[PDB]
Amino acid sequence: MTEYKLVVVGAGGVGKSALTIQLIQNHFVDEYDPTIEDSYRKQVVIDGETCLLDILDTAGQEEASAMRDQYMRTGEGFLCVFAINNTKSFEDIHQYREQIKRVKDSDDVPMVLVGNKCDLAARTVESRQAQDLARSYGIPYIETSAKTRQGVEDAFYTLVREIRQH
Amino acid sequence: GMTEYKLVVVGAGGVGKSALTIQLIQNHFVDEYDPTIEDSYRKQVVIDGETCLLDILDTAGQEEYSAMRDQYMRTGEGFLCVFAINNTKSFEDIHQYREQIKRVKDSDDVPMVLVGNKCDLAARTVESRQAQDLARSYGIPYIETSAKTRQGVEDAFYTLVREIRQH
Amino acid sequence: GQMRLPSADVYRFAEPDSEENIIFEEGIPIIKAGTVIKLIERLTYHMYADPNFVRTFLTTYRSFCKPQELLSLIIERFEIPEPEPTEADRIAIENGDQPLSAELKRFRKEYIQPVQLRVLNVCRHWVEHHFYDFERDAYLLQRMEEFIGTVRGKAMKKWVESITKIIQRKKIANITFQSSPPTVEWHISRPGHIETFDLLTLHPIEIARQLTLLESDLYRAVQPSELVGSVWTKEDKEINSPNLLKMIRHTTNLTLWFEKCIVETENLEERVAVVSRIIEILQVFQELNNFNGVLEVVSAMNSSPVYRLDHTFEQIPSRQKKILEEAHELSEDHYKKYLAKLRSINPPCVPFFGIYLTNILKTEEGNPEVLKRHGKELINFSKRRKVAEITGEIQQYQNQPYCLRVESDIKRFFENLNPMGNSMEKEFTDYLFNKSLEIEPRNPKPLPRFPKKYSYPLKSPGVRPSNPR
Ligand SMILES: Nc1nc2c(ncn2[C@@H]2O[C@H](COP(=O)(O)OP(=O)(O)NP(=O)(O)O)[C@@H](O)[C@H]2O)c(=O)[nH]1
Ligand SMILES: C[C@@H](Nc1nc(Nc2ccc(F)c(Cl)c2)nc2ccccc12)C1CC1
Ligand SMILES: [Mg+2]
Ligand code: NA
Repeated sequence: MTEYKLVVVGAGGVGKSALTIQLIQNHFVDEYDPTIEDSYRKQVVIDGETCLLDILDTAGQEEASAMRDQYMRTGEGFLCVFAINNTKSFEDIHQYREQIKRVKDSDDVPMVLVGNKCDLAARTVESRQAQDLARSYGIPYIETSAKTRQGVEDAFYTLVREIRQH
Repeated sequence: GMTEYKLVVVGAGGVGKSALTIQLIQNHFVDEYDPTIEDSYRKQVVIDGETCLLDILDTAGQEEYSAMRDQYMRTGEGFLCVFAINNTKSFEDIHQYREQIKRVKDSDDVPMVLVGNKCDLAARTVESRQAQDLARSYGIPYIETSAKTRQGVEDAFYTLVREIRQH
Repeated sequence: GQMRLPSADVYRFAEPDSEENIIFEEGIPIIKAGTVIKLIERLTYHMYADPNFVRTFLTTYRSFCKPQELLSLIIERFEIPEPEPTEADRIAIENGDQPLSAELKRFRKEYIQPVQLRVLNVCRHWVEHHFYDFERDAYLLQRMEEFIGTVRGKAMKKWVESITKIIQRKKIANITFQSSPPTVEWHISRPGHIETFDLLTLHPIEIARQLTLLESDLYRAVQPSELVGSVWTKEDKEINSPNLLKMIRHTTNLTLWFEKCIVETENLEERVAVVSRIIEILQVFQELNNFNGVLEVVSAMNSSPVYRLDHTFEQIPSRQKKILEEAHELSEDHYKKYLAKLRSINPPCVPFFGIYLTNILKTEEGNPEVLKRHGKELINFSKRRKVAEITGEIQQYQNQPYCLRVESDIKRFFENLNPMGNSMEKEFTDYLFNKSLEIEPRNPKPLPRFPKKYSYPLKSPGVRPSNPR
């Protein structure tokens, strides 16, 4: 069993915790309880290989913004999450991307761009704009809903594949 | 090469039974243990000048899975029947453990030893003479052990191996 | 330069590390032993977060610190004094200017705010995942509500208001799937006809499915509070470990029911059909990764009454002997193959709990509570980490639900199974063994013949599922 250290990052309220708990427990969390730092484990077979995912669920609130280096050092791959009905969260993505690159001193960190809350009709970030950003980073873009499960396994397991091929 | 003996520890739960094998298998002189470690229950020993390998099954903590006892016992060639010297009920349980072992092994003469275990400083309620009389009525040895000083621990296991060798 | 710290005289968590108060294992450090003050300092450390440590500590701390004392210590940790103005600040103020307060601002940003946030994260995890401390001590809950509800200042405000609400919700206290569950399967017994339900009349696929849902629910209900301190083995085990004991007693009852179904079928041909059906149920248990169910069957087949039925075993088809043999081999060599298989499958699964219980008990019995160093007694934290590695493995398999539909009548049938009736254990297991002797006597006694007891067809419908439109 190979162990993979995944970290979920992004602005406050975009659904990092709901995405993680949907993956772990198959349950959608309706409450908005701001995270400080949580961790989860999941044994799962991906492409015929059993592994153990360690998932770090991080704080999006700006009051915690000075405490990120410590978790970025440990992570192998990062889900960079924004909400497709929140343009500011999409603009915040590049700050996370650049901080991860600085901390890990690398241009080539496994990442996936995630546009969450795709169950909501009132979109303000178009798929094309996010896809353009993902291409500029060399990473895939996956739209998800923590509410319906759409794309959730695809997002996490794509990140595993990118750590595996790194 | 060398003979391997499959030994099984049986007896009431909650009264320190697991200390017997832990103290045997332990780094005798460092009080530390990881039971999850592959062969934390195998030990090469020299008994009367003959080297052998002890494989010890102690399912301590699974006592409530009473319908698994037959299966666990079936794996054994010799048995340590353990009670606590400050728990009369665990001593009264011994008769039924022995009867169950005889049925599982389909033999009236299964190698076994009676072990009286001192697991704390609470007052003894089973006197030596009571347990000696019980062991003699069964035709088996009696060994008393301390769960804290390692006294009697090697004697309990080596005596059982001699019972197997002399069966 | 490193930040200066409060004087250790006014703030106890600023004492320097030494071998008299903390010992590390040989890239965050791993603690082998320490004083409770040093453990709490590292639990809420300003340089890094340690979510594993938070779970380990909150799962195991009651063996070295009472809940009331833990709360006092983390409140003490939270209340960090701010440094005095520096010489440069002093000179600015003397000239009527605003000081830069560079060192004060850095100490707030890099010491106080991370430590305080990490104290709140301990409180949050304590309330969310270890709430039993507060259910069992109402005064402890009052103190936690009071502490959280009086934290001032806007940096912590979002988490203070959130934790307040989480506490109130916990005081008065839904699944979505990738696919639809398969259709419920029926054999001789038809829906609603609970009076005909039995081993051979329910569909073997649906027996395995409904027992798996029941055994999964029982597995998932066991909390760490039922395990730490080996409390399921002690005199108050019924009070402290009720979900664990309910789970084990279900497993014992099903094993005994399998045994009773076998030996009360006196006709040889019918008994062969009973044993074959139980092995088919075992096959579906294996397909479902219900290892508890697998071993319920293995235990029944290795019991004294069943194991000796050579005339029955001789007629079991070779492919079914192979299935049973493979399942039996999971337990051999101290569960070597079971452990490897559990670590390779794709959950959901139902683990066998017994190995976890033995390993927790032996870890607690085989390691000392304290380590003595330089005349001091340090809490042996490596021992608690080993226990929490086991409870963490247990919890990891508790997350994933089965995509199977409940059948309320079949569920109730297996919930109410009571093979022993009013009999005590010894009387009942002697009865089973005497039945075994009756139906297949010890050689050289001749094998008797017995009349059939089942009026319905014995042919199995098999264990491959069907799918109409
Ligand atoms: N409709 C919809 N709501 C969602 C989705 N994901 C999250 N939410 C909602 O958005 C809110 C915030 O979700 P949460 O998971 O707490 O977000 P977060 O990014 O972890 N916040 P923080 O950074 O403070 O920890 C919650 O009310 C949650 O139910 C989604 O996919 N669809
Ligand atoms: C694979 C199984 N092996 C064996 N089983 C049995 N007997 C038995 C088993 C199942 C039954 F249903 C009935 Cl009726 C009887 N006897 C044996 C005798 C010698 C060697 C192996 C034996 C073990 C899991 C039990
Ligand atoms: Mg969150
Ligand atoms: Na007594």
